[PDB]
Amino acid sequence: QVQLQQPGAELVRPGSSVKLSCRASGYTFTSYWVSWVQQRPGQGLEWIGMIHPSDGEARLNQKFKDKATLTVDKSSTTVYMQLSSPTSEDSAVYYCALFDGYYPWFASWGQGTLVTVSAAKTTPPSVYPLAPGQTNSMVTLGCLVKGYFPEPVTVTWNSGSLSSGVHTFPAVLQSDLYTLSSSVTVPSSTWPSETVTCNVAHPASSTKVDKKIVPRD
Amino acid sequence: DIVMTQSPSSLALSVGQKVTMNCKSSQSLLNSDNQKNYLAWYQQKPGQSPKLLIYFASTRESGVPDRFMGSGSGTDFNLSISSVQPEDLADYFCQQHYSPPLSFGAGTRLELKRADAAPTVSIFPPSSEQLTSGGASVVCFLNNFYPKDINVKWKIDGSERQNGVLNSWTDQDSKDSTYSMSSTLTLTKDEYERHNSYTCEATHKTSTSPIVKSFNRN
Amino acid sequence: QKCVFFAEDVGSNC
Repeated sequence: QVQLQQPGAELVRPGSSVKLSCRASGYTFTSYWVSWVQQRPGQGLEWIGMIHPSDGEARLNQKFKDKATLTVDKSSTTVYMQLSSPTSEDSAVYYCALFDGYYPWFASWGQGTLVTVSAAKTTPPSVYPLAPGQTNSMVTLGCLVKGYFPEPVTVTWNSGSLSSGVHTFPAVLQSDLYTLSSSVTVPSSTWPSETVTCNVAHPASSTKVDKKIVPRD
Repeated sequence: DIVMTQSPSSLALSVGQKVTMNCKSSQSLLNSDNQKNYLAWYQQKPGQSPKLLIYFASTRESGVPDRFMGSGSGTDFNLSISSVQPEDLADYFCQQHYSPPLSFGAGTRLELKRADAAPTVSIFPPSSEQLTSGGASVVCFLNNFYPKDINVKWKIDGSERQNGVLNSWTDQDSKDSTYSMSSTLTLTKDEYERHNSYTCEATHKTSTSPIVKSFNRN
Repeated sequence: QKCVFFAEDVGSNC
């Protein structure tokens, strides 16, 4: 099987060198064009350009002429794309892809590298309990996860034992840091008698925070 | 650069139904000499890399089930599925493979139809812990609604407020096929303490009126 | 090889 091995995530500091790697295996590296393809957060795909590893010839999209540098290491059968002067505008998933032989469509893809451009320092989250200030058969409780970097955080409720009625929302960019929230919906007769705690794991800061939701005084 | 247009960008489906997704291009993809159209189709699912379905407009990639069918000519192309299966719930985008630079459509997302459902709205004041640090985030969850289209507006003491609103949406629920949304108004404690009345307002197909949750700081 | 089966030969390396 053809394999294109890309790292999961790279964090690159502004005005610094984004060198993205695509390790090829299971085929003759020097025979076929390798493209790079950009996917901004839910924005659809942009072809950056392609390189022939036999000699390192690069044909770029005109859009990426002053932005993308493509190279090749034949001895590690690896393709590199380098982004010059990267900004938050260039934060995206970058795929490498192989032409279906000599045909200009993509049978084989890498898993893509999530590239975050940012000057933010590793910061653990602040976790705020969201408790109700009204009676119904169900009650919704929450956790606000604010000012962490980088992605990702992992949110569970009661250490994974509450999973039904949970909505963990995708992170938003706030003040060059990440904010996120999670809601849990349980029967009213069961809270606060049976306790409800949100667990927020941030591996990059080697930090976990638990907040028990208690009724507002 | 050849421009690829896929409209509409989402379709709501029952399983077993035939769906047809459209792709237009700014220039004809027909080659007069071989009479072949240079368009590819792809399937993508969130957190996954794209998968080749169709090339030369109508040739299925081996391994692709025959319920997938590509058609059209010149500037107008369709990907059909004869019986949409659960595993077919994905994004699909076209790519002209006619001339460089290669170019893609913005995709059409295939979603599951279900009965209209009204959002469950909860508003939460700032916690004391955030306040002592000079921040005041007001959180609004609008949960388990359908369809996906929703507009949320914040009011402070009667006035609409736009600065410091950050919104986040879930993909369709695999269990109940609803959508959920989180809206957060972040103020300084200083601005939070100068106002009384905080309202979260939902415009959704399921109601003629705003769906509204508010609290007073007192 | 470097030739790519684009519909036209302009910038195809064919």
